[PDB]
Amino acid sequence: IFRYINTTLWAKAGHFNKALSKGAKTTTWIWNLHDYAHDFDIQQRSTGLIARKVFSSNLAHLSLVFFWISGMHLHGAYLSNYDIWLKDPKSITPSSHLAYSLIGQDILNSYT
Amino acid sequence: PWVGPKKGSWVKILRPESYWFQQRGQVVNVNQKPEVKYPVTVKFDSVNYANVNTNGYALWEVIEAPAPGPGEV
Amino acid sequence: KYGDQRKFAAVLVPLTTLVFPAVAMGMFVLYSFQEDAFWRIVPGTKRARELDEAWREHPLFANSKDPLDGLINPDDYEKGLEEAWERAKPAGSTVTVKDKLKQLSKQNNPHWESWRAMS
Amino acid sequence: VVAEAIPRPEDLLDSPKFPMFEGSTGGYMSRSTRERHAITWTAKGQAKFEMPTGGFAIMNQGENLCYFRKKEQCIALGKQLRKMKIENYKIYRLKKDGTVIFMHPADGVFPEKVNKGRVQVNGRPFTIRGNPQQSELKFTKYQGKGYEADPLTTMFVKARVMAFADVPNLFALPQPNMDELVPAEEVDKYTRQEYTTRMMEALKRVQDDRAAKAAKSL
Amino acid sequence: RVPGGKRTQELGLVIPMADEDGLTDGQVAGLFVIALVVFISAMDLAKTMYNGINPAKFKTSKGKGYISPLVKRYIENGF
Amino acid sequence: AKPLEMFGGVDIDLEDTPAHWTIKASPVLEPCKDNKKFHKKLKDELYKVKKNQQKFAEGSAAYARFNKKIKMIELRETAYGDRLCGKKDGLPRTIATGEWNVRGSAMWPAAIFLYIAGWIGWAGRSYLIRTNDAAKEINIDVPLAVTCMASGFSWPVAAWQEIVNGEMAVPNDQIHNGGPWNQS
Amino acid sequence: SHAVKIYDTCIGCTLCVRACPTDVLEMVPASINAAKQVASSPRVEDCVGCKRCETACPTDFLSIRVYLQDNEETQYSLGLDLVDWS
Ligand code: CLA
Ligand code: CLA
Ligand code: CLA
Ligand SMILES: CC1=C(/C=C/C(C)=C/C=C/C(C)=C/C=C/C=C(C)/C=C/C=C(C)/C=C/C2=C(C)CCCC2(C)C)C(C)(C)CCC1
Ligand SMILES: CC1=C(/C=C/C(C)=C/C=C/C(C)=C\C=C\C=C(C)\C=C\C=C(C)\C=C\C2=C(C)CCCC2(C)C)C(C)(C)CCC1
Ligand code: SF4
Ligand code: SF4
Repeated sequence: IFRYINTTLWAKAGHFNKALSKGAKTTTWIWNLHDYAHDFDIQQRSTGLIARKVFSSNLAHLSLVFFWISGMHLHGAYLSNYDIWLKDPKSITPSSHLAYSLIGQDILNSYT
Repeated sequence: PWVGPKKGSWVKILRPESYWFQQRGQVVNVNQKPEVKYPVTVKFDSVNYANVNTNGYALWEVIEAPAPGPGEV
Repeated sequence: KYGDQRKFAAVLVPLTTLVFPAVAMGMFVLYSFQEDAFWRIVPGTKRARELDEAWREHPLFANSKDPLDGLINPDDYEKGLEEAWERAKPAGSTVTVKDKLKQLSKQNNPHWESWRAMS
Repeated sequence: VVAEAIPRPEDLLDSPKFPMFEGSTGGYMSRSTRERHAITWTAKGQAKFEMPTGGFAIMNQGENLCYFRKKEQCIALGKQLRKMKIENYKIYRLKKDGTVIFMHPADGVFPEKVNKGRVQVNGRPFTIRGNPQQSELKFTKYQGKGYEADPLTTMFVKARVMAFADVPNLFALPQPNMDELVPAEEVDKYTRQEYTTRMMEALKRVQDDRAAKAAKSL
Repeated sequence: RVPGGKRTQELGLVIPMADEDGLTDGQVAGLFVIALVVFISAMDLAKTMYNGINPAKFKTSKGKGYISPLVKRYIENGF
Repeated sequence: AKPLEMFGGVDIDLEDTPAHWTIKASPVLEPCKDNKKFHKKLKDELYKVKKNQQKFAEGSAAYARFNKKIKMIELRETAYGDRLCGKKDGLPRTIATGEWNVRGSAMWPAAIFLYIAGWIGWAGRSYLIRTNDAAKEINIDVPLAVTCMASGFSWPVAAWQEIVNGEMAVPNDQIHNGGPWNQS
Repeated sequence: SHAVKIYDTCIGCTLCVRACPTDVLEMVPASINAAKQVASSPRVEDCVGCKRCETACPTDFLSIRVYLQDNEETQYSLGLDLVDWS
């Protein structure tokens, strides 16, 4: 079942669409490859693959949203002034987002 | 008696409006009928805007140029 | 007083920016429905035909539209061309200069300036 | 080929040849248009298709007949039918008077199939680049239409282009003698064939004078 | 006048107005007569440009035309 | 006769000596370490950053980072002292006269960039010449690519040796000149 | 009406004829190519000008060329539906 999950198509860009099988003869091929990436309807194989792609891509995007939520939570736990905001929310601006002191970017962080 | 360039021989295109003007391409075949106006068939590595890499040229539009070489059209 | 020129304005401004523009627009839309409307840019107008024929009636501009106009002695040109083609005629070729030129002048483009049929 | 007797669509209400179609606002606009195009065909089974004017339709097992405002809609429906292996469909243009003009399979053979008796209309016997330059045909029959020039005119202007680059060997046209020529048009000597001899001798005199003048400081 | 812009207010720039009339009505009428002449001539010129040259005049118009003696010289002097 | 007022403010050298051809002799400019505007601008920078610093706690990490920023600002002030700045702006200038021996000269960055840019272009051209295929442009031959990238260091000599030996350029009669402009 | 011209470089593809949405083009016998056929445009009065024929033509430069003439438009060349010019 899973023995067909192979990396052999990773190097073969544009495999999913039969209009890209002729090879990258022009730079339009690159843009077409990016344009047809999520167009599961027009890609090669039967309708069952369309359903599999749609559902699994939905799950992957859901994982991406969960990763974004996790990043926000870690920023709030380890890169934030949420403690003093809890103690006095009317005098402290929320801040879970710092900037590194490079190229003077230090000027972006402000007194919260 | 064969007429035109030999098969598989590189020719330089002399058609001014051709996408491959002054380029080079292998001769696929040459039609031997004297009634054919554009008998020479030439294939190219570089496709034109219609994504076509082959075209038929006249007997007076191919000059039997040498092989392209490294980094040369 | 510094005014007293407004007596001219109270007539001219309403006139030239309301009466004249409205009359001009009405006259233009009326002119749009003449058979002569825009006869210099719109194909197939009667006046264009009359002007072209009037030009053709002038003795100087009779053979002006002919792209081959200019040959002072076309018979000499044709004879020289025929002589030059005779020495270069390929083997037992049966094409003469006269019919070759006659068939090279006659093309088949029925849909060229077919708008010269209404006016 | 025999043209059918396609009646005007305003006089053939409720015909058995009409396929069952839903009917939409996309149909031909009556009360403003009188030119209608009609396409007829014979089918084998009541296969559903799509009308060019919105909405679907079901053919009849026998004859079929549809009316459209534009020939393009009829041709689109013809391609759709031909995809379903339905040949023998004919497209007619109906004039306002009711005159029936047989249009699409004009000679009875589809245009993609070679048929004897046809002649290449609007054919040009050279590569597309062989057309004469627009600048050459100014104020001639082809003022802004260099692609309409007959091949003889194209060759003539090509020869003129070849000639008018060897500047030193050209012949400057003599300046006309306005003051002493130009009598009333009734004052002519006729003798047209003698006029070309006069041309020859006058041009010979001009060329001899030019050669003599040039051979003074050259 | 209610001035706008910083410079007019901070420099006191003013726009004087003559208390007299400028031009009397007679002078304006004198200008309007020649303006009407221009107008009539311009309408005629517009008509002539719209209709263009008529080459067929030699069949109907009287006279026999004329080329000025300098125009002939300019013709035969070259181009 | 006071060229400053004659020309509406701008002043002219009025002296023709080779010693004034250097940028350092310009009367528009002045060394930054003795320019009032330079002092005022960097003092204002120090004042603003210090005023921001006092807003935070003494023992916080933000205080230490602001101390580091203050040290960086003072180092910038002392480092640009030899750089030339205008007698009215205080902002140090960049010398683009090919001087080669002044602070802030554009000759050294120009030389460095031209070398590395020629290196990049030469590596790309070498890879394209040695991979005369479209398949090798989408699926890069990484060993050959890095070989060309490393080999590109000798571009200023190899490129010239190809220019003079007829191996860089190609005659116009071998590439598509462009659209036809005539035939008839 | 536009102007659709067929040049000698035609190789009898029939693709231009098939791509035409108003039956302007047709195939005629000829002797200038291995296909013994060239295109023709006997009914350019029905040429809307979509230039699909030019898209379908595979010769190096199109053997069929459509020249747009906007000051020439007829009801057929404009694809008028709501309005009749006859
Ligand atoms: C749940 C949401 C959702 C889903 C599942 C889809 C799914 C799909 N859409 Mg779709 N779409 C959506 C929302 C969605 N869309 C919205 C909200 C719009 C309105 C803008 C569109 C507009 C749209 C069009 C116009 C088209 C599609 C198409 C498609 C299909 C192929 C997409 C593809 O391959 O693109 C591949 C993915 C990309 C090219 C992503 C590139 C990144 C985008 C274009 C730019 C974003 C910039 C970014 C936000 C800012 C950058 C930050 C900056 C600081 C640098 C696929 C079925 C195409 C199709 O053919 O359908 C069959 C098509 O033509 N969609
Ligand atoms: C370039 C020409 C020109 C222009 C743009 C104006 C513009 C103006 N004049 Mg005026 N004027 C002009 C020449 C011109 N004048 C001349 C030569 C005279 C002397 C006869 C006058 C006498 C005059 C009076 C007495 C008054 C104006 C007034 C006005 C104002 C109201 C418009 C109006 O009703 O005018 C009407 C003006 C005329 C009928 C005179 C003829 C107008 C000119 C000569 C025609 C030029 C047309 C030009 C070729 C463009 C043609 C193409 C066009 C369709 C785009 C306006 C600011 C009125 C106002 O309120 O002023 C404060 C007013 O009381 N003008
Ligand atoms: C440090 C910041 C910085 C950045 C980000 C850039 C970025 C850029 N520079 Mg650049 N430049 C900089 C500083 C910088 N420059 C400085 C300080 C100088 C000196 C004044 C230059 C001088 C410079 C020149 C002269 C050129 C660029 C070009 C370019 C662009 C092409 C990148 C490139 O080399 O591709 C990699 C290189 C290639 C793909 C091809 C090789 C081309 C380079 C120039 C090598 C030529 C060497 C040649 C033998 C000598 C040429 C002499 C004469 C023509 C100048 C790119 C946007 C080029 C550009 O914009 O072209 C449109 C260009 O011609 N730069
Ligand atoms: C660090 C530094 C340095 C170095 C630098 C460098 C080396 C850089 C490089 C850079 C680079 C290497 C860059 C690149 C860039 C690129 C780009 C930016 C691109 C762009 C593109 C575009 C822009 C596009 C265009 C177009 C086309 C495609 C065609 C058509 C037209 C158009 C225009 C659209 C130095 C030492 C000097 C100094 C200090 C600092
Ligand atoms: C000194 C100076 C200056 C001046 C400058 C100049 C004046 C320059 C010039 C320059 C020039 C006048 C140049 C020219 C050139 C020419 C040519 C002709 C070139 C060519 C090139 C090439 C050919 C390249 C090639 C290559 C390489 C080598 C590498 C990469 C790749 C490639 C292939 C691209 C200024 C004022 C700024 C300032 C001060 C300093
Ligand atoms: S598509 Fe072009 S080459 Fe093919 S038949 Fe039509 S005109 Fe000829
Ligand atoms: S432009 Fe369109 S309608 Fe006209 S001939 Fe070509 S394909 Fe047919």
